[PDB]
Amino acid sequence: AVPWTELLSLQTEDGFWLILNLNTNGLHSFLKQKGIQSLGVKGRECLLDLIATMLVLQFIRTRLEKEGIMKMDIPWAFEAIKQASEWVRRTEGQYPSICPRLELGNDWDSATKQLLGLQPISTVSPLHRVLHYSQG
Amino acid sequence: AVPWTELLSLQTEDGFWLILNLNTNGLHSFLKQKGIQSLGVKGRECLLDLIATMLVLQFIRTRLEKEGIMKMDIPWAFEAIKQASEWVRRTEGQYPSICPRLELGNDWDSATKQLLGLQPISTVSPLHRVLHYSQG
Amino acid sequence: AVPWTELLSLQTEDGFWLILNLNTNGLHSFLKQKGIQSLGVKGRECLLDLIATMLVLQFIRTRLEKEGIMKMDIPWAFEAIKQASEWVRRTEGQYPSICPRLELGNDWDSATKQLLGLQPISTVSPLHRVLHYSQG
Amino acid sequence: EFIIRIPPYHYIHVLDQNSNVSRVEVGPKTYIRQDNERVLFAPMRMVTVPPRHYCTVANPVSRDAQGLVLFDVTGQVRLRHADLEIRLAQDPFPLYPGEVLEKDITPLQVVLPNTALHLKALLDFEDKDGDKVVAGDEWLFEGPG
Amino acid sequence: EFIIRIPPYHYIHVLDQNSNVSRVEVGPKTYIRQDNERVLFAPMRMVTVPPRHYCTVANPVSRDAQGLVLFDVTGQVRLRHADLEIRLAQDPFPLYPGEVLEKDITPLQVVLPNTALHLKALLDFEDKDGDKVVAGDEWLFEGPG
Amino acid sequence: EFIIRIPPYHYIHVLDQNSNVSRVEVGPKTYIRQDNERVLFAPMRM
Repeated sequence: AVPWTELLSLQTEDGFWLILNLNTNGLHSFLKQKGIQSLGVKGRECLLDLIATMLVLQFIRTRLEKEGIMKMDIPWAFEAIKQASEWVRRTEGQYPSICPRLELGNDWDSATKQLLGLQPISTVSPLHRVLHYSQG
Repeated sequence: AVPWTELLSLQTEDGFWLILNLNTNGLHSFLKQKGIQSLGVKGRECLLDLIATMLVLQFIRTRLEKEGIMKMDIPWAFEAIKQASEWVRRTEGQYPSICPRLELGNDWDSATKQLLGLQPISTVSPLHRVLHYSQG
Repeated sequence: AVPWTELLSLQTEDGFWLILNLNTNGLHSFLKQKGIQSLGVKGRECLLDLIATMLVLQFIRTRLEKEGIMKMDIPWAFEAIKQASEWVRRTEGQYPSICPRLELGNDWDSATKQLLGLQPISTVSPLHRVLHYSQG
Repeated sequence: EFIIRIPPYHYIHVLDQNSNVSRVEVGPKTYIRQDNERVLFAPMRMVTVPPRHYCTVANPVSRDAQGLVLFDVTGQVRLRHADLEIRLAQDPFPLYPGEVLEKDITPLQVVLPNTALHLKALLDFEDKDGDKVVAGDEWLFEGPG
Repeated sequence: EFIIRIPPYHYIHVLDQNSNVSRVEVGPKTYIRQDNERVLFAPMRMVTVPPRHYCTVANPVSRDAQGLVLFDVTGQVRLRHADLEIRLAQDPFPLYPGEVLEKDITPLQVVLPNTALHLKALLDFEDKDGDKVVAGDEWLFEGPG
Repeated sequence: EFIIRIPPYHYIHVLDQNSNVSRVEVGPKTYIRQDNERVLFAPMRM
């Protein structure tokens, strides 16, 4: 019973991304420590929009695969998922091996599952305060 | 008295796949450990859709054979089963011996029966927490 | 007072097969142990449909011979029994001596009588848990 | 309590409380204990194995080059810890202390004609063929045997 | 309290209250303490490791060039603080005082055909190859082994 | 009962119940018996 139309009300003009239930503040202060400022002002907004769009796509794929049913491109919301996947697959080639170097996982499937909160996070990983600062 | 029309409401655009009654979260965190990220972003979504479609076909074959009646292709849902079997038999040749290497069984008949939950799971197998994490 | 029309409602499109009152789960986990996966994905579905059709024919012959009256081919259901017998007599030649090697009996008459449950099962035979797992 | 009569083909275990050392007493014999000593349990049967059957005993006794049971200096028996050993048909052996019978009397399996067994080497060994079978190898044991 | 009977393949730890020094007592033995001394706990099993398994013990004992346990002058044992040591299949060793068993008996993992392991050097070392593996290097351990 | 501390210039007698044989234990010593054995009396002066 997640908001579906309310996501498309917040759909951006190009294809980039409460309705997510995630610590926003805490994630921005986490990425502030890792050195996102050194990628340029233009670069950090592109990277944050990339990570937000991957988070929305992982939320969509989690919503779909509970009923069983870059490759993700219902017929009524197929257009937004198609243009979001095309926005993902273009700007991802600018950043090879960016989820290890930003300390989020192996690849984007490992990163978005940990950031969404359905998969465990190890003690050797510093991603323990992204779900627990919202618990405080 | 399983939902039949509600599956076709969740039928995808190409032929790939509650209505399943299975730990989704837990299965994704199980496959995250085995190294599905190293198959490419495009590859892991294709593999997850393959496993979900095989799970739906095994659920259908279990529903049919309780009344007695790749080879699976009622007349009213024959079209969806036909296109799902044709989607299975095309992309399966990309993955030879993938259920041993992903630690799910000998072949897909051994894998989907254990993942569905009607057949026993040995102690030498790590598939014990896919039915019991949903029990916790 | 068995369901007769309800079987024809579950009649498949080619001639292959509660209404049977048999442990489905348990029989599939029994045949999983014996190595049905090594016959190919296509092969195991053909073999399971063969065994289900032989089970339906043995149930029909048991229903008939209580009143006294491959060779089995009432006039109102003669068409389905005829096409089922023709489906049996074609694909049986692919499998010579398959009921000993799958540990079900000497031939199909010995196998379906034990699997249906009207004839005794020896202690030297592993077919004791196909009627008693349904009793537990 | 003091009087112990072991039936033919039975055994017990008795605890030397001066040494904390146990051992097995077998035979069609009467047994008389001392005041320190303590028989652990009522006399159980020396387990026997028919032909075309086997069993596996965890923690087997180290035997010598002739099969004589090796002991410690302190009276205790030389086991081989955390192993198994598959026993075939023979006389009704007893179980020395510190041995668990995991597999019961189970039949040796028969493979039919036109059927084979998939066998995996769990641990490295050296087969009767002469091959250094590294752990992880796969096997085809075919035949009607 | 004074009477201590250690079963075969067990151990305890006893505290010399004149020295504040503890040590391990093993064997199928009876133990008699003194009035200063204090046995810490009820006798636990010397932990054993089957084949194709391992365990890791935090703070390992410093052993010599022949594997003899090195002691302090004050009766205490020479540990190696804050390390680990991975133990493979062997006789049921005891745990000297100041040792914690972190990893249990866990199986050695098998890698399948057409599959490999991603391995990272946590700390600098020198492998059996001859290479000075600096910390942070990456590895491909491939094979069906 | 198991712990026997013989003072200097004392003795006891202990009964081997496996043999029905007794003997004397002397000295400024501590004595530890077995389970069969039984010290007969409290330690008296030599």
